[PDB]
Amino acid sequence: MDIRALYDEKLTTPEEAVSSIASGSHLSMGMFAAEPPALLKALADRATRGDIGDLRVYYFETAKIAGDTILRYELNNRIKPYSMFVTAVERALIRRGIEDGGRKVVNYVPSNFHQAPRLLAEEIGIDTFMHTVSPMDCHGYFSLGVGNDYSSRIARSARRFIVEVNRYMPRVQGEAAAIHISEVDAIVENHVPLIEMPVRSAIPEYTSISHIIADLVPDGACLQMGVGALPNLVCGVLKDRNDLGIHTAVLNPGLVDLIRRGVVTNQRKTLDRGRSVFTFAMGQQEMYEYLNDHPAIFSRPVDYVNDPHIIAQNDNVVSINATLQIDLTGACNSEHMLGHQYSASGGQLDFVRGAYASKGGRSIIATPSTAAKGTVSRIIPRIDGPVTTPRIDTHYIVTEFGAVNLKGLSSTERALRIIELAHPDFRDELTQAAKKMHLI
Repeated sequence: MDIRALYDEKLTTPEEAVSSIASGSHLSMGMFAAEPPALLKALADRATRGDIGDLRVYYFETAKIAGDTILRYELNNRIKPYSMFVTAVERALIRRGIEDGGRKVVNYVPSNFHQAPRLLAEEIGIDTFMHTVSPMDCHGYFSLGVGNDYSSRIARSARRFIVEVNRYMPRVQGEAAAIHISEVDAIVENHVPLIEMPVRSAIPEYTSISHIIADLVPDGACLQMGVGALPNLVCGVLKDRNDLGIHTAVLNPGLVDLIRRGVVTNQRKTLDRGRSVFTFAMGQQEMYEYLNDHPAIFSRPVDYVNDPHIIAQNDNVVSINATLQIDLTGACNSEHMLGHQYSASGGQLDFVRGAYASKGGRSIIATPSTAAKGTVSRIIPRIDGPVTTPRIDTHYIVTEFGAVNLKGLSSTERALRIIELAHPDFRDELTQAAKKMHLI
């Protein structure tokens, strides 16, 4: 209740804030832009000085912030990445480890993103949680801002919660998004712009793909857009729609643009009517600023947002996810690393399932048909190893050559229709392959 007093008792330096974290304990942090740079630098420094060891860090959605501090290769003997999702940061670490005498340096923790809250709080257990927050308001509350995800839960279930106040972090309304100072163990202040997702140049194939996808988006569709450039870039084509809704895991600039234009009203949703629901946000500064105190944008935790049963309660859900490869059985693969699968923990399958279960819903998985200047086919005979989207779950697939609904189709019907979405240069090859596999 004496908010000023509490703030001044809890306010400290980043070095002091991280100084009592035990060795051999479990730490977690916010996703992406919520990773707190001052705390993480101080924690890394602690490891550099030899003053902490066996620290397991459990996390999703890596940013350069962690990549350049606690996840630096030279510290991996002291701060151990227990990555629950593998990004370019971890790929670089993994590759460097193999080159360095066949060393394992990333400890992948297989999981479902939608189960991350209970997994982190219960099976794993988190001793310290750290997250960037918006400044304290006059009622004593901080906001998790661009985060909700697992963070709203672990901020409370962790034995210690340390915040990094940043005036660049928007004050976001949402379920369990606000945290009272009495629930915070320590505070540091570090006012710096949030890290930005790099803006990506649109490749030509996205034009056709965006137009095919647009025609599959019905009146009053309830949108989810997966991570990546393509789902972001498809929003531009929806500029002339009306009464769309949002219920998405990641909130991106494309979706916020539709909000700003008044295309998104959320008035046809069954749940959260009148507000755009998301579980974490990635974008650029103008998007981040726009979230501040927005009364029609409402974050919710991932065990709600990515629950296929919840997703399905809204009619006409459209889920738009990107993938890297599609094989002739209709299985899809979003994982960059060869002969490994770390991207099934990303939550896209929750929306593949939820969108199909939605009345009038559609799940779309889209990719350009080729890579490497047309020399490599993204439509392939057979994904090598575990897939991201099982062939039994795939609904629509899209390339720049059109769309196919796979549900109910035989192996033969799938193979023949999928081949016609491949680039012309590969169709004969794929057809021969289908026969060898005895799909046709």
